[PDB]
Amino acid sequence: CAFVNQPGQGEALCGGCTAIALFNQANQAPGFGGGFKSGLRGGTPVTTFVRGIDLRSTVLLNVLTLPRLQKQFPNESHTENQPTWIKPIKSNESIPASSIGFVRGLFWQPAHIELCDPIGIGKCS
RNA sequence: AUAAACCGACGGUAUUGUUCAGAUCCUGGCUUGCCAACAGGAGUUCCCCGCGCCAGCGGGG
Ligand SMILES: [Zn+2]
Repeated sequence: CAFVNQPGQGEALCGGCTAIALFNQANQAPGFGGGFKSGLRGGTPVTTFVRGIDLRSTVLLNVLTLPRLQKQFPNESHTENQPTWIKPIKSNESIPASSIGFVRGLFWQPAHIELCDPIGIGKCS
């Protein structure tokens, strides 16, 4: 990578593309190895999205309707439905799959990271 | 001056040892190459040297 790639692409990043970077790292990226875990699907899951003429239409096409949403995710439950940052994960915890809310699952991040304090105005790398 | 630029897939290695292709076998029998025929007209025989020259005679190669 150091040999073949352009440097300074991670020098400075906008809030948007850092949110995107974070979500991507949480979902489709395989890092960081070591004492770091990926989830919930696993390492390098493949995403399949229906596409439309427009972004709006695309996002809406990939949304689950309320009855089917309820069907795929049986709310039964003892299910906590708060995100990783709202209600944190407990270390070494044994979490049953069915106990995860459809909210907690979609925005699940096991990375356990904080964004350092921002800086001023400039071009995003 | 291009997903470009700068840019080895690299180093190490017997395919080795043993082994008759052997024994039997006539290519045999029959066939004219025959018919015709002056070699004679011609003195050119290429190079030098000596002596002759209506002639030619010699000496070398
Ligand atoms: Zn940016």
